[PDB]
Amino acid sequence: PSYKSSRVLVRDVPEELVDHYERSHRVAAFFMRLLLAMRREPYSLRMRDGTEREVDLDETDDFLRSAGCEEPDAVSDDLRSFALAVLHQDNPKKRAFLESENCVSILCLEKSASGTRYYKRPGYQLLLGRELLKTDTREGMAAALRLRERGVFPVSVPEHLDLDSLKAAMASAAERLKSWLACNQRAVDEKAAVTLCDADDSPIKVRFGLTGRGRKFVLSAAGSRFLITVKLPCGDVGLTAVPSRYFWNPSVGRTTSNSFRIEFTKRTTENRRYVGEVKEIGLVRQRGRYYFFIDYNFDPEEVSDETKVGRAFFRAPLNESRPKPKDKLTVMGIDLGINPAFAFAVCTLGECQDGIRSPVAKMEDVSFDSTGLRGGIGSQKLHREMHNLSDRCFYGARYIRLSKKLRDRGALNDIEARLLEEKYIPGFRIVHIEDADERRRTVGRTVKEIKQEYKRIRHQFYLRYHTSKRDRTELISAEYFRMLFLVKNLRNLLKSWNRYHWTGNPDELKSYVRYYNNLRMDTLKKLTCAIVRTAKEHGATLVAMENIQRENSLLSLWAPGMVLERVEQELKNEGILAWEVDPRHTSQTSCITDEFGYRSLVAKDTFYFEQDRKIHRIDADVNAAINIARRFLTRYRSLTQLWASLLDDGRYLVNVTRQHERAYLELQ
RNA sequence: GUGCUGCUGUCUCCCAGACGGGAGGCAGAACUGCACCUUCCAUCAGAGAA
DNA sequence: TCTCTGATGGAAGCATATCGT
DNA sequence: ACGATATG
Repeated sequence: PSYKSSRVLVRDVPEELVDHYERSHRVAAFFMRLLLAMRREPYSLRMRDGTEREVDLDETDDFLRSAGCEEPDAVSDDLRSFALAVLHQDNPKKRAFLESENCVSILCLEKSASGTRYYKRPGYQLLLGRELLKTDTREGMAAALRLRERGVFPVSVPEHLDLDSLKAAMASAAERLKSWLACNQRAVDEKAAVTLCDADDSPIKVRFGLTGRGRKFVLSAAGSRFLITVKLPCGDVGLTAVPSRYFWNPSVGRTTSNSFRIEFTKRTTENRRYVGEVKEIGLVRQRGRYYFFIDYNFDPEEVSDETKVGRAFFRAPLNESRPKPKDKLTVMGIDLGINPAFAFAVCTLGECQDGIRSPVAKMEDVSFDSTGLRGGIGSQKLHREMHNLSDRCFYGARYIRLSKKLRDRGALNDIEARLLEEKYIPGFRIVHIEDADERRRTVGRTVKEIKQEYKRIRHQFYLRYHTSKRDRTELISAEYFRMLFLVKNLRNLLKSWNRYHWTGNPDELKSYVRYYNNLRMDTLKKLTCAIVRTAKEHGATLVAMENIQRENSLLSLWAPGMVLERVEQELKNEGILAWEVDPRHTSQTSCITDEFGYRSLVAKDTFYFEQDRKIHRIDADVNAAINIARRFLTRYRSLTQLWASLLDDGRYLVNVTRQHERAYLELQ
């Protein structure tokens, strides 16, 4: 399934819900401990502080004694088998408990008929009642039945709770056990600590379901706010939620499949009404505030099978056979940078209208009609200011370490002395004084000036959204990455200056780190949204993206795979299929003649090539986008660089590793 | 609702101390702008910086 | 030596089937 | 037809 989540806030939570939350957490922790003890194996427990304790077998045995297991050793085998079955450690086919929570009825409640029912077994064929297929029962349930026959399986839970809530507690605790056990299983493969639930330290989602996993809830919508009604055993509690711009103007109607169909509005630029289905809700507490996690299923946009066959045809190497798309697909190719956010080129199969002609494998040529650059310079002055301040912070950190060395040592090395005067002093823009006492005073004055300039820059980067120039603000721009670099450099400089007096801090630059992470996440989301919007506006169904997996680069800001994966996921959710293309020599090869050209370094936005013995120039980013699209459509028909080695008599032997090289080589 | 995301006034804590920096609490003023699947866990590494 | 990511994992975000009234 | 478990 496909999930999307958000959170809503509830302000005046009654005492009954707080009691339910605390009791659910307590019984969940008890369930963690009980299952781990039934496993009968020592394990490491980590508390809030961080210290690790090795829980001995005696603690396990006495906890089982407290639960009701007077002789755990006598029933050690069956207890171990049941505990392993609950943790999904048996073979996935013919599982004792398809869902872990389903084990509560035979574990906690008295007078339970679980384990003696054959109604859902597939052997029940009607076209008898006495066909008792209890011989093929699972070991997990068979051990469970045996222990109840011993009269010791129904444990004394720390607090009385309804069967439905116990199911949610089992769900959370067993999912935590399954998450932990796999990590521990990997630990012994190399040749893992345990964290328990807490009300506020390590909270769990107290879940309310509509089919048995937790108490039922009735979610409605009034005005512009949700209304959650939890059916607690004590009574019905009605909760109102603070209105959210995520679920703006919501309308909800109960369906016939125990689900709520929510229709709302997410953004503000458009009035598009997203539709989702809610079947389970989650309650959490953080910073003394109670939140509800609305995790709703949604239907991704339908993708035509012809798009799939076209992607399969185009992604395959030339030395292969795949069916032709045979339809009028749309292929949009982009490259990712930081001075421009990205550049795109759009083409349609089977059309040529006064555009950059590109061959298509086993088809006619195509002309790129729409070519453009999205995201870049918003205001030149602001970008220049961020660049200057980032360089100033960089050279300030260098100068501060050099000054700290100079004050104590009293002398400088030949390399450092030349480096300081030639590079660091002009970069930090601070006059140099020999007296070390007030040298730190001048340094502090310069740092204060830097902080004031940074505050002014940030205030401008905030006022971009709150002036009459609100409409001219682009969706994304190069100022995001520059501001991220400036934040990193300023954090670095402040961290160096704060320890100038050295010849820790539990909190240090937490505001700066939080701002850096939030700005990074927002920049990623805005870039993904801009790419998706550009792809959708042109009607493109195939997207060829430069594979950036192979300073002033995106790699210094994000993981190489993270951006790519996010874009793939969003494009697929919007019913667009995307492929990553090898970006080698894309920025250095002309898209007109497929020849090496000149990429200017004084102005990195201009690419020079030769056509008909007359030097032409073009934009170096649309050139890369068109090269990516041409490479995708031609199925790597032409290579630029060949890896080879010399054996003898000046005759180089071509090295063949990738399949693309093999296909091209046999075509010549 | 979480962020982009700040300003003014005032107060508290911390690190140098007399040039300064960091972390927070309330009260106001301007703003109707853009985007948003998230929760929890364990191991191993990259960074930087004393 | 210490913090903070960051990698790369792991677990999650319900549905049908009867009897009994 | 809806509640109470119980199991794919």
